[PDB]
Amino acid sequence: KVFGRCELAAAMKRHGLDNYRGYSLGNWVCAAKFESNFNTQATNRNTDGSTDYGILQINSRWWCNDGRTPGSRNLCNIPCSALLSSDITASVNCAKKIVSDGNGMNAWVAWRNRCKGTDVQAWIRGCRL
Amino acid sequence: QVQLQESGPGLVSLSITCTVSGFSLTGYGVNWVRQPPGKGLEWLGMIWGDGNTDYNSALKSRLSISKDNSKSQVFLKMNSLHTDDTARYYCARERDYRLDYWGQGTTLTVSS
Amino acid sequence: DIVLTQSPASLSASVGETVTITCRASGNIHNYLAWYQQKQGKSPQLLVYYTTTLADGVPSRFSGSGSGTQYSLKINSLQPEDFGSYYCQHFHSTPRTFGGGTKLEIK
Repeated sequence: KVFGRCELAAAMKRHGLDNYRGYSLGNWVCAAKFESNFNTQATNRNTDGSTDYGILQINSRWWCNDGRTPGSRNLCNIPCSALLSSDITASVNCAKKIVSDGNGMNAWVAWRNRCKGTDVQAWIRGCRL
Repeated sequence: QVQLQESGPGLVSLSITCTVSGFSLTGYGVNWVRQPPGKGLEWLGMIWGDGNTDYNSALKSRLSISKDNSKSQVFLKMNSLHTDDTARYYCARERDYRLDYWGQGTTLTVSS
Repeated sequence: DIVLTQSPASLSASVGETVTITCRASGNIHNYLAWYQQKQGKSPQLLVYYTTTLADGVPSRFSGSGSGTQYSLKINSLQPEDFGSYYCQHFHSTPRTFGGGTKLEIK
């Protein structure tokens, strides 16, 4: 599924990401844009055995278990397969375990390189939420 | 160790410098705010981590903000100076829509 | 531009009293409102951001609230270090503006 930015912003807000750990809502919508282009089925394999899954590209070596990645830690304690639905719940649940403090969004390379330092609020203005 | 310090002309085109440390200008905005003696705060403008700039609408034609990421410096340039411009000028770091660290400010008096 | 109207301009209070400051925006600012405290001869310091979140180190006796176009800052049983000026500022798009300020003085 491909979310429109406003529809995604509303869902992320309902699931508690607005100002979660001090990060305003636009940061999360911006992260999804640059990580998965708002596609809940996005996938990306990296040089390392790792593969990122879902709207927020959750990593298979540290956060979710896909059972094909060497050194799997599964800190969110959940199958990656379970992170590719149209319902963003599981992905948000894991994202909240990943971000434990105010440096936490650095967990997403794209957020760090393409959202941080930009007007992330621009991804949500005019959205009804 | 986030720090910001303003440097300026004192009495006076004008340019004020904001020298920062403890963070990268590429990841944070820097806003310029002023306060005339005994008065309130007035927003002047800002430069985002990505270089985009936005300004006070009434003052937009006389203000220019720019920066040098490698030297950790931000600059406020004002033209057509007026006595109404006499005030303490502050630069302040913006972290995700709040100004979390501010300089001590620099006083400016328009040769009047 | 969105303008902020802050009231009252001054408040005379004694340690232990509770006071409230208001800030209403001419247009919806969607929770993007922060509060600053400024002591005589010092720079403003962040107190509250995104309407209700206390900045690090700020005592819990401070509380912020509001939504849409109307916001408030409340100080419960104020202390000596609380006297000074307070300003609200919005961050909904640009340009940003500040309220006119409020001076909290000893009664």
